Amino acid sequence: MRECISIHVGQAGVQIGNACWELYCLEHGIQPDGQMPSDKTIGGGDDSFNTFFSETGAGKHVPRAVFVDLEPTVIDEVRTGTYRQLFHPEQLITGKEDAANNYARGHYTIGKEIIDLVLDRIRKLADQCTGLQGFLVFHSFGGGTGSGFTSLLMERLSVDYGKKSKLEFSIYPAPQVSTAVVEPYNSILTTHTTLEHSDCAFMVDNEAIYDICRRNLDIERPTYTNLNRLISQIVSSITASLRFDGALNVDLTEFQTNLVPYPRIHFPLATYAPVISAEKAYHEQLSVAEITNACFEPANQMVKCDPRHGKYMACCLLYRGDVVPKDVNAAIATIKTKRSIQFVDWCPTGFKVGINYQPPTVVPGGDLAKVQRAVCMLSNTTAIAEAWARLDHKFDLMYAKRAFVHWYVGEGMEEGEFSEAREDMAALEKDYEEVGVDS
Amino acid sequence: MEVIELNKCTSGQSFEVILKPPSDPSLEEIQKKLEAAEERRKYQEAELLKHLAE
Amino acid sequence: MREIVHIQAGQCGNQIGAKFWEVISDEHGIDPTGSYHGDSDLQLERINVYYNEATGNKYVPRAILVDLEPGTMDSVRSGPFGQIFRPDNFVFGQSGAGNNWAKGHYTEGAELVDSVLDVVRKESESCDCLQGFQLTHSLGGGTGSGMGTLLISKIREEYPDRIMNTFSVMPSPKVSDTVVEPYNATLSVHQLVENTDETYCIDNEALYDICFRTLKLTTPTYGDLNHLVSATMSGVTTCLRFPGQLNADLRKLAVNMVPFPRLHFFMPGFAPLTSRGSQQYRALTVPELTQQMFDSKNMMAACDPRHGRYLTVAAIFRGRMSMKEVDEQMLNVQNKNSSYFVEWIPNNVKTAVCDIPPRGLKMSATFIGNSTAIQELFKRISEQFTAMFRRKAFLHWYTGEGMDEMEFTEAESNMNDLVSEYQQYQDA
Amino acid sequence: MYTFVVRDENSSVYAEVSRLLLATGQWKRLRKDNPRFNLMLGERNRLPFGRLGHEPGLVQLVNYYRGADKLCRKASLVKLIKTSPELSESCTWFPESYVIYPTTDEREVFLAAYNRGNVWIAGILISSEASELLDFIDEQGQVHVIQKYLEKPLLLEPGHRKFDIRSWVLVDHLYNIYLYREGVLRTSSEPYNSANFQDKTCHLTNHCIQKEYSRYEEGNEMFFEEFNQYLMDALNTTLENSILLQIKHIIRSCLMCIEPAISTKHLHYQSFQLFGFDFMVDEELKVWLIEVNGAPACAQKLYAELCQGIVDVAISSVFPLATSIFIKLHH
Ligand SMILES: CC[C@]1(O)C[C@@H]2CN(CCc3c([nH]c4cc(Br)ccc34)[C@@](C(=O)OC)(c3cc4c(cc3OC)N(C)[C@H]3[C@@](O)(C(=O)OC)[C@H](OC(C)=O)[C@]5(CC)C=CCN6CC[C@]43[C@@H]65)C2)C1
Ligand SMILES: Nc1nc2c(ncn2[C@@H]2O[C@H](COP(=O)(O)OP(=O)(O)OP(=O)(O)O)[C@@H](O)[C@H]2O)c(=O)[nH]1
Ligand SMILES: Nc1nc2c(ncn2[C@@H]2O[C@H](COP(=O)(O)OP(=O)(O)O)[C@@H](O)[C@H]2O)c(=O)[nH]1
Ligand SMILES: [Ca+2]
Ligand SMILES: [Mg+2]
Repeated sequence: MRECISIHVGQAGVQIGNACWELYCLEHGIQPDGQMPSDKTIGGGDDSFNTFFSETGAGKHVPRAVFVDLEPTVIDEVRTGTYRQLFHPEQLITGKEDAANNYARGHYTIGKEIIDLVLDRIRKLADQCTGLQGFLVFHSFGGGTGSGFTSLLMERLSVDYGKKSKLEFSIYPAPQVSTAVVEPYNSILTTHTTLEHSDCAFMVDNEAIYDICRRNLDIERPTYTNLNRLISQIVSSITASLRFDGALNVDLTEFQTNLVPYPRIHFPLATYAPVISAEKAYHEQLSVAEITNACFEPANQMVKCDPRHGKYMACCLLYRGDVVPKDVNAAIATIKTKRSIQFVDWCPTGFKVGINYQPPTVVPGGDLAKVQRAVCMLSNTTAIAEAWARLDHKFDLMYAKRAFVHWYVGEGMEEGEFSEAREDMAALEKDYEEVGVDS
Repeated sequence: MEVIELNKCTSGQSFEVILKPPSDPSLEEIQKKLEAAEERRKYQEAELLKHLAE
Repeated sequence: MREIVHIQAGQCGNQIGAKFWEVISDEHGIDPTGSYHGDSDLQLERINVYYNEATGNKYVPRAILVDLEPGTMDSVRSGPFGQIFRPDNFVFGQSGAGNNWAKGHYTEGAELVDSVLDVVRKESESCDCLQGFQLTHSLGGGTGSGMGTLLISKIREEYPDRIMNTFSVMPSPKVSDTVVEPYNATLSVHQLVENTDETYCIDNEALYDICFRTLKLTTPTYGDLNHLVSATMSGVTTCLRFPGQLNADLRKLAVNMVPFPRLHFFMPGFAPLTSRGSQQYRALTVPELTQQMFDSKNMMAACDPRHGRYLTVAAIFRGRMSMKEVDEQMLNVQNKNSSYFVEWIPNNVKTAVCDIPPRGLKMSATFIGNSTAIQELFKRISEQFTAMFRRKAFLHWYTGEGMDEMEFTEAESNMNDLVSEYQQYQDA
Repeated sequence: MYTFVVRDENSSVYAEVSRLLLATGQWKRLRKDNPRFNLMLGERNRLPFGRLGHEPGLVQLVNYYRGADKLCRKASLVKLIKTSPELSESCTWFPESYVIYPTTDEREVFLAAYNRGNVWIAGILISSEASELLDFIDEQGQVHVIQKYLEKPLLLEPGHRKFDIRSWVLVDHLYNIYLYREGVLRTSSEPYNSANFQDKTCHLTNHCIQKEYSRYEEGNEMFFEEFNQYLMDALNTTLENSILLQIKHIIRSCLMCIEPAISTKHLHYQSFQLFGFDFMVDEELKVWLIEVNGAPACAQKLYAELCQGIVDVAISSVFPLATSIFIKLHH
């Protein structure tokens, strides 16, 4: 057994992280106070779920989590909130004033000021691990902390743990909920600087989640709580394989091996189904065929984009609930003839499949209805580059006039770092194209 | 078409299915990075105070 | 606790300052004696941004009151909320400034400035996490204008890395008849361009137009004008005083509003417009809010927004209403008038909503635009300036205080540049 | 009101489409890089499809189907039919063809079917001896295709001259396949040349190269009421029974084949597109497909009507304002 440490950075990482541990706790049967009747290894154990929870002499199961926001307001809610007993104070790290939606201010100005302390509190968790494998890093692209500090933390982590793996859950900026016109700046900045230091990044476009909440949950104007419960669902699916018995995606290296043949093209598309409103007067349940097909519908992707126009390099099917392989393979047979699923030549057309019999856990009171089976697909398609083309266009429109740039320079960053980041993204867009040129 | 490496638990199963076969910066440079940036913002300010003292 | 130090200087600055306090003091449930008597923890949640915590559960405005003559401060001290202020925070001279910027900036004002500054320190000193400063003042007189911008220059020397914010009342010949006001305003704008982070251009020309044409007030008073100025000031600070996601401190507002350091002059706008005593009979619908707060009749700066382009825009809704509907209307606005929003700043309209409405109203909206159309204001003042300055008229009132023509030539130059900078970007 | 941007400043067809829209008083035209449009009349190449359908508040529609280049490139069209079971060797209406590369191609597989009377075709080159064809592609550096030249093509009279048939098809956002009732024959001005074929002009009906060597039709343009009348009096039949039936079938099969790759039924933006289908009619009144052009231009006589039909079928269907010219091909 090997542990994973989760690092939640910024408002979005912290609030998302909170929904994940809320969910995590339900699934493993841990109560708001760390106690877990299921565990008869009182004081410890090398069980699958211990990769995410260490165990306290008194019986407390404690997330291997570390939160960090360059200001106290949001994490203060975790200290005071409903799961206050779950975390030890040393892993809820707050500064005083925040990055002001300014990448430069979060990387350079206030980075330095808090980096060492974060690396310290982090090394405090590695020391408590028999066989640490790496980190799950949650953050927004668009805030100053989520973009700027995260790219700083990522570089210190590679220097201080070259052996270990680093996975990102990144939140991609959407006007419907963004709080800053400069998000495309911070997004390109942090992608360029984190790129070589991340092994697998799961990009969640707030826009995609927003419309799933309106269209399928009937939420008229989704808040961050709606948004975050769904993301915690999807995040749970991608991690289920590290907290439960299984033979698929059992440690972080496998995510890269199964999902990422090319290091830079390490951004796999996630697609989840079914999203059903719990307030919906009886729903006719969906089959393994129906949920699996729904996996190739753009309206269920965590990023709107058209995988028909692009190739595939890898595909993972992650089932939760009442599924057996005869139905999975039978479903793939059917859809395989209907949909446009071209892989790249240097890769075989195929699907790795994982089934957990326990159906998705619902957060009592949330918007999601319980369903007898569910599926998250993790496919690596060049079509996700679409997201980089939109974000790169917004950047080009602003930067060509140096709009707002003085805010970055004013913090010690040189204008040219802007151009070096955008050129990195230019090259990344070329990579995706090269691999996807076929049709 | 071909179902490979089936693996069964009491929690689920795992397997591959193929339909068709194929065909680091150091702590040093980082400190240079931050320190140099801080000295540019330290200078910019000093210029500001100098202009105000004028 | 992201504190803000408030400074009001001069007649205008002190009269709209006391009104701002009066209004947000009610909004937050603080009575004249300074004690909380409200029915919502929301009212107290961020009370630290404008009030200091005192013993007895008492809240004192973190406010400094400044003037070179003793009236005003007198009437302020005997105003409804007069007694809430810390009494050491009244700093005042005797001579006055005689509507002369040079007297405010250079002579009479230099005598009293240090003692103002000490109080600023004492307040700053106390601060957990200082956002910066907000200054109320007029640009047409001597004290607010000349000593107000002196004060700003000093404060920036001590707190070079805090935010400097001003509500600056612009002079208009429809409301006043002192011939040297264009001098005082041009000298002030020069300073404001250099040393503030955000300036709300509160234009007496627009306040007059609204009150006289729109509200059918045939004998407008400064009380009328200040009624519109205190609703605006409440509006544009909702996001700093209540819990919220958008523009919730001064730096974050500055990063969303200011794409180029010198173009930091905002046009506020408010709807519905009301006369003091208008006893409102129905609330506006969300679509009336939106049409109206972008209407030129609702701007507090006498500029035609259709004559320029919006660089950035914040929109603040107050009252109980539908987020879906607010969102639909804000999208409608931009998509039906999309040539008016520069395309090289994608998504430059940001929208916030506050459940708690202002006093009197069920529904309100507050508009903050960074339009290149603000160049109409500076052009108006520049043309008055030039008409006098090209014959060096009335200059002896300044050269006699020590100033040199050169200083005027430069102010004139910096403002004519400001206008050209606004025109360059409206042609992009 | 609705808005639209114009990003292919050369389209004849969409010139008349924006003029039509403006002149309705209900459609404003924006700065081409203003993203707050409903309609993008889009550029011809590297149209930025991934930017569409991410503007909340806006339904967005564009006048190309991403991926419809499969059908409209001479190299891809061939490979589309060969490798697509719906067409494949269900195919009786597309001449023999192979993709060829000036040195995954079929220059080897080609020689095989070659040796039989073989006349093939390729700035275009047709011959009858392989060497000079396979050597012509090896000339320039663009991917080329060699298809059987129709040695025995229906000739019009009075003139003994060849012709091709242009059909305009508009596919809207629901994937309705519409066929404009007015087609055109681009005739030849001089009589077809039996033995020997390299003169061109009389072998290439392609319009422009005919505006340069011509007598019988205004600009070598015969429309369908005349060509039907000739077919009656000359061949004792009709356009409908003899040509159009096969044409209608050929369009439906081609587009239905690629519908799963290009449909936008459940997509965050919607597409429509106007296609230009080019047919050969041969001695036996058998119809053959030649090229399909994704950016067709119209005939002068017909612009008014077609471009108004584009506006009414494919733009006002999605953006409703305040006896059809088209035949819907029913699948
Ligand atoms: C917000 C509060 C007040 O700020 C706003 C003002 C001025 N003030 C004092 C109040 C006052 C007024 N009038 C007075 C006459 C005298 Br003896 C003493 C006091 C006043 C005003 C009034 O009437 O209501 C109270 C009042 C005053 C003026 C006005 C409208 C108006 O009110 C509808 N014009 C727009 C101005 C005027 O120049 C013009 O048309 O061209 C621009 C006027 O010339 C003509 C031909 O009208 C006039 C009138 C004497 C001529 C001399 C100097 N000009 C300066 C103001 C202006 C005035 C209210 C501050
Ligand atoms: N889905 C989702 N996105 C969020 C949430 N919170 C913040 N975001 C995203 O983050 C962006 C704003 O920056 P944040 O991630 O909040 O940064 P922060 O944690 O507030 O720290 P700062 O950089 O100092 O602002 C917004 O545009 C959102 O898209 C959340 O709770 N859920
Ligand atoms: N809107 C508004 N403007 C005012 C008010 N009082 C004064 N002014 C403006 O301020 C200018 C005079 O400035 P003044 O107070 O003499 O400056 P000071 O002498 O330095 O304090 C005039 O042109 C008025 O237009 C007020 O209560 N409301
Ligand atoms: Ca255990
Ligand atoms: Mg934050």
